[PDB]
Amino acid sequence: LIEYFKSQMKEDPDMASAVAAIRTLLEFLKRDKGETIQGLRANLTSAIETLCGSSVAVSSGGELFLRFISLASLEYSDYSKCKKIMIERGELFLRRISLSRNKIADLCHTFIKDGATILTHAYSRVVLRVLEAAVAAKKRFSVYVTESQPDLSGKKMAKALCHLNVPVTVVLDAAVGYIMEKADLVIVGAEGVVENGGIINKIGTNQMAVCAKAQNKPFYVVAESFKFVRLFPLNQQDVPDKFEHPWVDYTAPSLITLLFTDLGVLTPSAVSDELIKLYL
Amino acid sequence: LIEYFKSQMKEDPDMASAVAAIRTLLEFLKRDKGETIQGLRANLTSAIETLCGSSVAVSSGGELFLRFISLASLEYSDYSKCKKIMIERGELFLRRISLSRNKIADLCHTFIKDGATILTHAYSRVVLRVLEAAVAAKKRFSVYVTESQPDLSGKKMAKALCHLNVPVTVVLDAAVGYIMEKADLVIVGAEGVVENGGIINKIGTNQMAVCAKAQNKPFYVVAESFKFVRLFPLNQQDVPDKFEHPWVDYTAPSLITLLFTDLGVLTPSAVSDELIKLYL
Amino acid sequence: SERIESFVETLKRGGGPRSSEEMARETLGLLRQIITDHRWSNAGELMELIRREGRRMTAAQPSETTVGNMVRRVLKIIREEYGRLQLQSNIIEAINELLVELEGTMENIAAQALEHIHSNEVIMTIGFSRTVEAFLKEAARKRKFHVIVAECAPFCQGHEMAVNLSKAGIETTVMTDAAIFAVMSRVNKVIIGTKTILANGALRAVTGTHTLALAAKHHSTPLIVCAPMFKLSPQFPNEEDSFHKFVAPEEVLPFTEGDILEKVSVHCPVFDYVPPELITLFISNIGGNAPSYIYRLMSELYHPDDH
Ligand SMILES: O=C(COc1ccc(Cl)cc1)N[C@H]1CC[C@H](NC(=O)COc2ccc(Cl)cc2)CC1
Repeated sequence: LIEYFKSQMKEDPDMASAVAAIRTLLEFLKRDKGETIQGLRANLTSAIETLCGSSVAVSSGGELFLRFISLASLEYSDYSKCKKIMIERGELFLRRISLSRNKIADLCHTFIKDGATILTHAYSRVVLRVLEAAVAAKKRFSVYVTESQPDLSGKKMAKALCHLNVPVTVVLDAAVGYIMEKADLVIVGAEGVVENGGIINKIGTNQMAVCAKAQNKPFYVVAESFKFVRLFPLNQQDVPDKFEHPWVDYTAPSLITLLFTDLGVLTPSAVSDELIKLYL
Repeated sequence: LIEYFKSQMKEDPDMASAVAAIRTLLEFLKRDKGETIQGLRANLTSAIETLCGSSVAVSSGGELFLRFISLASLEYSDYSKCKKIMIERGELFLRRISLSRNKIADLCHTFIKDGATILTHAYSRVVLRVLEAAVAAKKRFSVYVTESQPDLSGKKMAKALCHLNVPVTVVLDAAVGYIMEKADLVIVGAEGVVENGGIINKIGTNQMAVCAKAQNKPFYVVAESFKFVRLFPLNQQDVPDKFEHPWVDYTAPSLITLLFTDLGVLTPSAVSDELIKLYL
Repeated sequence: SERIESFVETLKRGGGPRSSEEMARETLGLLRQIITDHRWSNAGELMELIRREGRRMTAAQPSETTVGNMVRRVLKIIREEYGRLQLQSNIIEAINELLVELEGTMENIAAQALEHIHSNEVIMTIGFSRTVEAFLKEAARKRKFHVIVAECAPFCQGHEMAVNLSKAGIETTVMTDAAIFAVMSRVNKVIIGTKTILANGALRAVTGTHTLALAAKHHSTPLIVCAPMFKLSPQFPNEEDSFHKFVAPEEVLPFTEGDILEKVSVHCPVFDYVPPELITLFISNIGGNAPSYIYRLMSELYHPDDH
């Protein structure tokens, strides 16, 4: 299954690392014995076995499709339960997750300010999807990026963004202060979002966003319908074991302004209604 | 003279180059013709000729010894004026500038908090002088550093500090946010200080110090008696021509707490009294 | 004679003369006497005697900063006296002039009161200080404001002042210390008296001054700390935990309720720490200087022998 999932994401220039695991557990959920309750626990072990590797979103999809498959215990049956109806229901839940980014872009596109200088500290997929549609129908804008030191992955956005044909500069990640006097509408994507509407992304995010709400410029975040976990931190150094070697940092929801999701546009204090609407 | 100054700083593991320039203009001020007023203007041209190279402190010493020599117009004489008394007065002034760091350390030493975790973002001389005396008579403390990306010069402080035998960690310069939850008493040295008590140092300083007065930990700065310029900015992108290529940044004096100087301990709103006491 | 030794014991046992010109009149007394008839050498053997008797005097309870303060000022008068320099006549005369100048602090620091408090203006103070009560009493020839006084600091010595005010002046109400944030949403112009004020601009005061000043720079109301001269202490806040007075925890927990007092730790601090990032004016004996200027005022008085 490990070679199967790695095989699924090997031939993929898009799709979620998380979506790859979702299809992996879909097919490896299809071809297995034990059409019963406790057999799902074996998949739970596979949920640990898939979780071998980092990348918090994988565990998010784990509990996500774990709950999606797990909801088939209601509407009870025997040996041919409606999780088999969630093979195509699920399949269309997977195409539902597949068509997700387009709605996020079609909602998001309007907030670009026609003479704006959008700042970003990443290499995100859906940021480039929405920003590509943004130039592909609308006005012009500069983009500033900085490069995340243990990947230099920002330069991938420099290259691919230069293929999108818009004027890019990219300064190093130490002088973001010097950047923000000449910038507006800071946009970043995010790996995961915790239950109070906070983001976890690369290991420089708070070093900006603390400086975002000092020079009073806004700070948006944008993610699909798979970053909602039940986790709840309250301080730095209270993140789980997911990291000169840290990998992810935390940004408190007293800083994140209006965020975007596949459910629609959203405020940073309504995420709790979504997840508490789901989990109970 | 260029080879003379470069020769002076080549054989020097201490006595900073701004300082070396001072001795360079001392000797090359000694062996020249024109014992008159306008001949000093030739040295002013040499003040431009020394200023060929960056490093704001050089211009600071330029106007500094330019004013020190320039004060010999008062107590007027002819052809044997008391700037020749400022050859040994000056030598005294150069040894006065030479013995400067020791007083800064002997004042500064006490503020270490005996179980403190001092953070620093540099490779400074006098920081290591004072911190070396700090371990050399007193308690223990950790030190965290990050490395300035276009020099990696922090690692020089990692090495030399490890020769001082105290426990050092050093994380990269993107995750300072993650550092500051576990830190107190942020100490940094500084290239130059502007007329309202603000610092200019390496190109990451404000990216921290904006985050210093959010988690309410203090922020000290420390420099000798040669960083006082008459310059006065008011915003970023209003620094002079002294810089992926910026080299120095700015930190507003609403953030710098009590600073240290060869005149004594000092508050960030009394520098103006010193320079206005001097320049007029 | 060695009656100073009695004095050296007098500060040792405690029993304060209120800080109302007893500490300063006495220190001026003993310094006048040791200045009067002692050993004599020209080259500051008097000054060396001042250093010796000084450090012996400062070996008292390290909170009475007025003692060492007026000690150091006597030294600066010695240094300027020699600077212009029968020296005993000039030194004792100038010390007499400093005594007479010290003799009028609580009046002139209370004249400048009509220019601040206006009609119908809910002032607010914590603790009780002679200068703040005298200062507020000269603003009784203006309108009827309120006064909110906190009953803090067990032992809570706060009230005597609410008596000494209410029966002569404005409608004061007395609040417990633990209600200083339902109030202070409906107030302006806070005042606090100062036990001693530091070089950087800090107020070392009664044990609830912080948590109050924080409310001031939360609702953005200005707080004056009316304090005379001679209480500008050098030595920026380096020495730690000798900054206070820890008193017997009998005052906070009774010796009754046995066995609980086996394993439980009681704390009692008398002072606290107000940093210069929250004070918004000093009303003083000669001027009206701001916080961030206080620095040079200290250099106006002393000499670099500040140890
Ligand atoms: O009388 C009181 C007493 O209130 C408290 C006293 C103590 C405590 Cl703990 C709690 C409340 N409060 C206020 C009531 C308004 C008055 N001022 C006025 O009537 C004037 O109103 C103004 C002032 C200025 C302008 Cl520009 C407009 C209206 C000040 C006193």
